[PDB]
Amino acid sequence: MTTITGVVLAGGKARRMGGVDKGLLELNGKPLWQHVADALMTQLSHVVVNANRHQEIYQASGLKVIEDSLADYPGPLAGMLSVMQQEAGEWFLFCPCDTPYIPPDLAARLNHQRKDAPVVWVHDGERDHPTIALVNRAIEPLLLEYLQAGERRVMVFMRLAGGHAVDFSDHKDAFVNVNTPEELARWQ
Ligand SMILES: [Li+]
Repeated sequence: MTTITGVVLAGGKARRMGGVDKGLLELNGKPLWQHVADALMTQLSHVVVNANRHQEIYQASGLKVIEDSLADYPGPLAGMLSVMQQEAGEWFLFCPCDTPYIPPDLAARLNHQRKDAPVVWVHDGERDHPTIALVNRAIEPLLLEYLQAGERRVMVFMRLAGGHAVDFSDHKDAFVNVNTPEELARWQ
C-alpha cells in the first residue's frame, strides 16, 4: 500500500563465523543499522532489514528481518534479490547499514531523477554508491539470472540493468561510511 519499501542491507556471509557485525556497532549508543533504518523511516513508511547474523538482535527494534536464500549468492546483490523475493511491492530503496547520515530527501531525489530508468543509485561527487539504489520490481528476474550465472559485480549489474547515477554531490558528507571499528571511533 506504499510505493517504495526501504531496505537496510546489513551484510551476509559470516564466511568464517562472521567476525565483527558492522550493523550492530554503536554510534552514539545506537547501532549503525538503526541509524540507517531511522533515516529511511523519516522518508518511507515501510522499512525492513536484510541480516544474516545475530537475527534476534536485529529483530529487537520491531522491523521485519529478511535472511538470504539458501543459494548463498555472493555480494550485496544477493541481499537485494532475497529481499525482492520475500517482499511485495514495486520499488525498493536499498542502503547499506554503514552510512548513518543518509539524507531525508534520498528517496525523493532518486525518484525525481529516475527519468524512466528501472534503477538509479547515488553518486556523491567523488564516487558511485551502487548499493544506495532505488530499484524497480522488473529487475528481479534480471538479478536472478545474473546471480545464477555466477556473477557478483554490483556496478556491472547496475549498468547491464540500464541504470544511471544521480548526483548528490551537494549533500556534504551525507554518504560517508564506517568501514571499520577504527573509523567508527573517530565519529563518536
Ligand atoms: Li558471534
